[PDB]
Amino acid sequence: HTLVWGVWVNGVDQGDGRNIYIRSPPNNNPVKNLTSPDMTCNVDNRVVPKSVPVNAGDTLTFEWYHNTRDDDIIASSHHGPIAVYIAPAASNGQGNVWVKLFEDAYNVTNSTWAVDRLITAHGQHSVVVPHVAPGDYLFRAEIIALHEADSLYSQNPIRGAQFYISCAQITINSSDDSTPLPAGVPFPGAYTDSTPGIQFNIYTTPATSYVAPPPSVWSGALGGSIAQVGDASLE
Ligand SMILES: O[C@@H]1[C@@H](O)[C@H](O[C@@H]2CO[C@@H](O[C@@H]3CO[C@@H](O)[C@H](O)[C@H]3O)[C@H](O)[C@H]2O)OC[C@H]1O
Ligand SMILES: O[C@@H]1[C@@H](O)[C@H](O[C@@H]2CO[C@H](O)[C@H](O)[C@H]2O)OC[C@H]1O
Ligand SMILES: *[C@@H]1O[C@H](CO)[C@@H](O)[C@H](O)[C@H]1NC(C)=O
Ligand SMILES: O[C@@H]1[C@@H](O)[C@H](O)OC[C@H]1O
Ligand SMILES: [Cu+2]
Repeated sequence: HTLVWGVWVNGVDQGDGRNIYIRSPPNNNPVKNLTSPDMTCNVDNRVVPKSVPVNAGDTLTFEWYHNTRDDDIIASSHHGPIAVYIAPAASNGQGNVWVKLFEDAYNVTNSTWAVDRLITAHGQHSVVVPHVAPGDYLFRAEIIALHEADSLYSQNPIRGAQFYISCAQITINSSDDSTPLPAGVPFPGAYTDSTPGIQFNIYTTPATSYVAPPPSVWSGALGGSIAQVGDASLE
């Protein structure tokens, strides 16, 4: 159970985004139904009044929280991967439009899942804004908690992988457009019951055998990290 409070750009807090530049749902409940329209941007997908201005090459940091800002972030039981997608805003997230900019699942060196490191990062994870056309975009951050992912929701709706999905409205002002955005995947649609990484047993299968769901990260993506960029207790 987790939500996005807001974003930072190049280490500068853009302020509370909830229902303002984030298409915030009403609470921190997970999405579990892989075929629902809630998979696109969570249960309250509507245009909110502001979009955060960035330029290509900027560092865009999402900041998650559990109940209040900069708390325990998300229960430590909720091991799993983190991904970030982008789509043009004119799509409203419909169609084959979501392009993956970032994926982190299990780090063999530190023996930690993305979620574990997200907690340590005080909720913060970043992507570098790609050199796409200037314009309005949706950035879709997705945490997949795997503590009940040994079962399929479609078979047992008490269990299943849990998706914590947040869409931010971002405007890219300056960019050379050196890597035009390609077409992507649909949400819902990309993930199905037989997609790798959706059904998995984290208690008995080594985390080193986990494969995150496709699609793979786009070759135009400029990377990102799970790491604190700013101190919420100061600003
Ligand atoms: O010993 C192992 C068991 O622990 C494992 O059981 C899972 C433990 O986590 C359960 O999910 C909880 C649901 O309620 C949330 O508030 C908690 O944060 C979650 O941890 C899950 O339902 C159990 O299957 O099974 C394998 C054993 O080896
Ligand atoms: O100079 C920046 C401001 O531009 C920034 O304003 C953010 C931008 O993104 C969204 O529109 C949000 O609603 C605004 O508050 O705030 C931080 C400041 O340093
Ligand atoms: C999943 O959502 C789809 C599309 O809205 C819906 O038809 C189906 O009833 C849902 N399944 C469950 C178990 O709620
Ligand atoms: O539903 C509960 C939610 O209110 C809380 O914020 O996180 C734990 C959940 O079980
Ligand atoms: Cu939860």
